[PDB]
Amino acid sequence: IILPIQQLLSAYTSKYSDFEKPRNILNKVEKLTKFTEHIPLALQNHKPVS
Amino acid sequence: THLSAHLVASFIKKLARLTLESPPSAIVTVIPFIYNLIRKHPNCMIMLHNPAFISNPFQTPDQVANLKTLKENYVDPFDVHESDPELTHALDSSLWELASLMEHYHPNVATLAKIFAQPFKKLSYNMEDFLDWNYDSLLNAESS
Amino acid sequence: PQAPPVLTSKDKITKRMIVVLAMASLETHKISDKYVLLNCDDHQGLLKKMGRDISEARPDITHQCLLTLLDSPINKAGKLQVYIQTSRGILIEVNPTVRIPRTFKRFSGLMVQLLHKLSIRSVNSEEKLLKVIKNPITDHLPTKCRKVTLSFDAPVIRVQDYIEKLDDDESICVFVGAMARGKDNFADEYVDEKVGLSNYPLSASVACSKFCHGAEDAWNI
Amino acid sequence: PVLTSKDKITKRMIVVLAMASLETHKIDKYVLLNCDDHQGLLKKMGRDISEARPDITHQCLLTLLDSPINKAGKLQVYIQTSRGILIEVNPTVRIPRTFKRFSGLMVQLLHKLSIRSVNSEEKLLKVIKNPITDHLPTKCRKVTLSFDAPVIRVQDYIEKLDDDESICVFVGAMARGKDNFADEYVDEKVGLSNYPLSASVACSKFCHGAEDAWNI
Repeated sequence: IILPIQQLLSAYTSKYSDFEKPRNILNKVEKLTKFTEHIPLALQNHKPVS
Repeated sequence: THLSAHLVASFIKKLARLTLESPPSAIVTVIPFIYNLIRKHPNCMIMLHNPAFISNPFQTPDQVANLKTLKENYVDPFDVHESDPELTHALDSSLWELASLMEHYHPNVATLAKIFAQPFKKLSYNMEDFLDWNYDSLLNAESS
Repeated sequence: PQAPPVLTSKDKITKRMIVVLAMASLETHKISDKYVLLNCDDHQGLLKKMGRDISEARPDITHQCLLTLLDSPINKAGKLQVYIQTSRGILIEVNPTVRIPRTFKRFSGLMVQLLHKLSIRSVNSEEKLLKVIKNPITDHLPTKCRKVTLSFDAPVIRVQDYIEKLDDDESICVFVGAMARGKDNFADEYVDEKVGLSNYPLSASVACSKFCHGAEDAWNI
Repeated sequence: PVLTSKDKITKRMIVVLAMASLETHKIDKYVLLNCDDHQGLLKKMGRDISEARPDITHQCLLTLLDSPINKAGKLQVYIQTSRGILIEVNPTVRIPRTFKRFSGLMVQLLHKLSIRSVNSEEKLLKVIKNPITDHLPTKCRKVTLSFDAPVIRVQDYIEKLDDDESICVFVGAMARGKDNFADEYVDEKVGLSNYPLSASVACSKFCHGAEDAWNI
């Protein structure tokens, strides 16, 4: 969900190329993407009974 | 019954993106369609759970190392700009956006997510009752 | 889901096993109206006059083995029946459908009712669990069975490897006698092997629980 | 030797029983809690009749007396009860294996709280109050037997445990009760299997797992 919005922030980086909050936001988004593994997560298990 | 799995996966990814960018009413209206698709298509549960990334206590270290190596090079192959549903690689990409919509302020969406996360008991979900839903309808249901 | 089926002599070719207990003090000693059991520390005149010994007679060994065996995870997976050879030669076959209380008063009352009855009944009135086959256990048991004595003097090995080496159609059987002073020869003639699990002497409850823990990790039971 | 609660350097396994019925009343000798000898005593004092499960402590003691780990003197048994007392026993403690003969031992423990042995050499049962974190080593982990946590293998969990890292497990000997009796004292929760498992059965299974992962 931060794929386009940070790109919009990158658009901000292409808008004036002088702001400091957009570079920090892009760095934070890059750090969050690098820390996340973006693998998978499932469940739905079962067993027997008494 | 002639629909393929690639088109179904692309439609599921498009619905996940639409629910990621909408109000709560649209997500509540689209949750029943996803539940009906999961009940009708058993391969869609492969998009919900990945057995190759699972870990067991009674397993060898080599299998865990292979799983870690496979998960370390995990990427998203789905293309959102691809207009063809068959050409979209949403079957190989997990439906991660469903997990982002689980933590919601509304309780009905949380109940729907909890029902979808558990096993399916009945095939008929009765989506006609939960079709007409808006902010005013949700407020009237919560206040009354 | 559903629980696994009845694990008894009827379940013979399927996945099943037998837990065999013997050389316990289990009879009917009526105090002179009803039927009572042979207790060492409770009755002093009666136990000494019977002819048994305080160190030798042990009626709670079966109760302890039942308390440590009926709650096993393999027993809830439907893989074990219970066979009991009493001191009077009585052979008892128990399915895992119920679980006897660990209270030796209540367990002893149920055992005395069985001793005066040879007949137990279910609450649903459809499955009398306490079956009595033609004695001994091996006269009506499964058609593919494995018999071994788990002795503290036999070859001590891990319980996972030997159980994992066994086939799924055979029925591994273990004989346990919790004598305070005795030997691993109560069902020596019935056992087809002599294997060990522990390096220290243990009672029937401890050895049975060790065997249950080994069987639980054997085929993920 | 025998691992005790004073040596907090070498890892000593601690098994803490939780919610075991040890209640005393007055007749006029002091009488322990019985579930098949006194019936109107529970029904007139103000308590229930389902709180009399006193054989669980003796069953866990006998199940952990002749264990291979107790033969090595590694298992120390702590017991906490609703009365507010704690009992500590080394693995070398010897008691009569009959509950009627252990009734006298229970009366001695509930009337003296320091049972010097028949050999008059060492007090096997030691009475200690709260807390119980001072009986294990300073580097120790606490595991609670609860079905809430996922079922994990005993050998797999014991293999990642350090040699100096003591293990303090909590077994719920109550026939009915919650697993949060020492949740503030427990660190993590562990399981045995997805199927049923008792309390003394869990203790003997943990002893078997420690034997398999530690050559005992």
